Amino acid sequence: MQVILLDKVANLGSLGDQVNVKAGYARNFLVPQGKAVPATKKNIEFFEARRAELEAKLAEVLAAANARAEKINALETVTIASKAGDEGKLFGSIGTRDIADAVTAAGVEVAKSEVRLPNGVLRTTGEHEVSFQVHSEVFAKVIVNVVAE
Amino acid sequence: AVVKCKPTSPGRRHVVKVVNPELHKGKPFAPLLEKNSKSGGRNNNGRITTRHIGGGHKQAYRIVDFKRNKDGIPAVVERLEYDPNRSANIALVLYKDGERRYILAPKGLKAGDQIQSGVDAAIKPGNTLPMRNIPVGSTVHNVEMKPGKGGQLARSAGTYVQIVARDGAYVTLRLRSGEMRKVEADCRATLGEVGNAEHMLRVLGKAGAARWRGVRPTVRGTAMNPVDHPHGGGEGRNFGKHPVTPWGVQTKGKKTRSNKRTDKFIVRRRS
Amino acid sequence: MRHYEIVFMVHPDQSEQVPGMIERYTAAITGAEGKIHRLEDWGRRQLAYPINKLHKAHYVLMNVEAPQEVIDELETTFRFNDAVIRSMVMRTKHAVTEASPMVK
Amino acid sequence: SRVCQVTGKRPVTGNNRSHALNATKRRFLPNLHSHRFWVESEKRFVTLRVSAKGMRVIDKKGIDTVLAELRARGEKY
RNA sequence: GUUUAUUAAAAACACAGCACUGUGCAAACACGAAAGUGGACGUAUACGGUGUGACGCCUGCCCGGUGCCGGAAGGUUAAU
Ligand SMILES: [Mg+2]
Ligand SMILES: [Mg+2]
Ligand SMILES: [Mg+2]
Ligand SMILES: [Mg+2]
Ligand SMILES: [Mg+2]
Ligand SMILES: [Mg+2]
Ligand SMILES: [Mg+2]
Ligand SMILES: [Mg+2]
Ligand SMILES: [Mg+2]
Ligand SMILES: [Mg+2]
Ligand SMILES: [Mg+2]
Ligand SMILES: [Mg+2]
Ligand SMILES: [Mg+2]
Ligand SMILES: [Mg+2]
Ligand SMILES: [Mg+2]
Repeated sequence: MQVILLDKVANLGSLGDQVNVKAGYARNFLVPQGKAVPATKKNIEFFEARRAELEAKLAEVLAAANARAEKINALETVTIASKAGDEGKLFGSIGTRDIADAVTAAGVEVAKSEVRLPNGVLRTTGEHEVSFQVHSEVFAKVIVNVVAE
Repeated sequence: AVVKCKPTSPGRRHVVKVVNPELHKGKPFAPLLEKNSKSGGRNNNGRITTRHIGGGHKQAYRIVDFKRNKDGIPAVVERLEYDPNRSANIALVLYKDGERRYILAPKGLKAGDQIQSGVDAAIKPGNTLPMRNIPVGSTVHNVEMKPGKGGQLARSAGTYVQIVARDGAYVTLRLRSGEMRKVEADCRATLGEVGNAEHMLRVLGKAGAARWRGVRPTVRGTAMNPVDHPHGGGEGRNFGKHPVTPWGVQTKGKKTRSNKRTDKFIVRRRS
Repeated sequence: MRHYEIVFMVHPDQSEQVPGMIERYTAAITGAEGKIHRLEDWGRRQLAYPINKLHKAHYVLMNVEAPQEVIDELETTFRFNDAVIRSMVMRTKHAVTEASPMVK
Repeated sequence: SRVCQVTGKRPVTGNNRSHALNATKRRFLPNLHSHRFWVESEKRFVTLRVSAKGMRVIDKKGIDTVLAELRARGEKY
């Protein structure tokens, strides 16, 4: 299964690499997410004459946005009001969208598919680290304070 | 209350009632009743799939809120009512806003009590809250298997399920049959045991009591003819063969659990 | 009424909000005519033998005269608070007010 | 029913043969599966009850090539 | 109570019991080429199967055979 890469993907190489990978990794994952094009001869010279050079530009319009989503996300004092008890004893568990809602109100209008939690539940009221996946290269790190509402 | 009745007619000789004065001698709460037609153990094909079922007294379904979703609003127990459907007793309850529902009856529950489901519920028999908020070891019942699905565990009349271990997103549950099972730690469960614990103490007495409960007589196997059943035939009583189903499958001790989707949740099999 | 004495063993990783627990209990004590007599935090303290796979703790001693019903309420509060690990309820003869020698 | 909508593989019949050559009638069943497919021309998914053989065909011809055929066949998808 | 309508109505069958087992719920199981339905709008004090057949006193010994069940080192081993 030959396939050309629309973007650099880690364990197989950069953009513009006509690599033979397995079918399920190509068919179910790379293609529907649009990370790659199946290396058909109508798509070879469609890529190699045009999108071997067009996607060099089209990766820079995203890579310039990569430094934005952590530079402005360095305030780090994100406040989430949530009901709890004493020495913790949380009522409702802090979800990924809830962290994607207060940071939405201050900085990046951030999506539900951006909050990468090392912990997930965030039981104890207090500060909690929250990582972001705004691009596959650079990650934004914000230690969000949970506040006992 | 168990009562050995007196031997007036032979057929009253062994009848053991379960007397309860708590049972609301009235007609039940009509907006929570609905028709449950009988079936007689017959599918849409009209073949008798499961045997022995048929006849019996007419029964109307009671709508039991197993899912138990009114949260924050406390309840109050109006009265305890008999259920012809299930073995356990039910209780018409009432919330603050005005909705009446049926729930199951825990053992330590009488009329006029107040209960509440939620996450901030207190811990007394009758509350229902997700098991991450419940102390390990405390016996519960009415346990959901999937979050929000409605409790399918410890729902009979004299059951309960202990919470032996909590770790991460899972909790280990000692089932009533004694079978350690993981459940997700967001399933809700109702504290304490379940009411009619002496339901197993009854004795039906006469054969007609079996027929009132919709159960037809079970013919034993080796009475039949060899065309009818593997145990059939015999000049008199001959049974030189291994105890099998009517469909030939070995019965005494041959296991049948073929579900392999769910093996990662069974911590230990029963004993 | 019934002179009691309560000492209890708070998990030492919960030693930060112990006066949060003390004063709410003290309010729950004095909410029903609770004659507090001494209210003594002992801080972190090494265990003589490690309970529950750890070796430090947090101790608070408290003399209380109170009716018994709010105390049994408070007994269950220790039972489900996991900040406290062990508790003690001792029926005292009188209102002991003198500080312990191990306060020093 | 069991129709690989890309190819047309229908469950054909045959025989099970003993080593003593006692023939009994059986069927052969195609390895059909339901599978979504990222139709990029509309940027969405289309499910097809397709055998694994036709999965190689979409891997060879491309999905819009195959969807041209079923529009040409008129079979709804 | 039930049964051989029409040469047999009982000691036959059923039975309430009792015991074994299986069954964690999308249950086991059954009808189903299948979807599905019964199971059950029930959830192990439940359900299925098999045994004996109220109650009373009881229910001894044998796991060699045969099934069943568990253990996997090894030996054996299919397509591959
Ligand atoms: Mg049955
Ligand atoms: Mg029986
Ligand atoms: Mg019988
Ligand atoms: Mg016969
Ligand atoms: Mg036979
Ligand atoms: Mg004989
Ligand atoms: Mg022939
Ligand atoms: Mg007679
Ligand atoms: Mg008859
Ligand atoms: Mg006759
Ligand atoms: Mg007749
Ligand atoms: Mg006659
Ligand atoms: Mg079913
Ligand atoms: Mg018999
Ligand atoms: Mg073995």
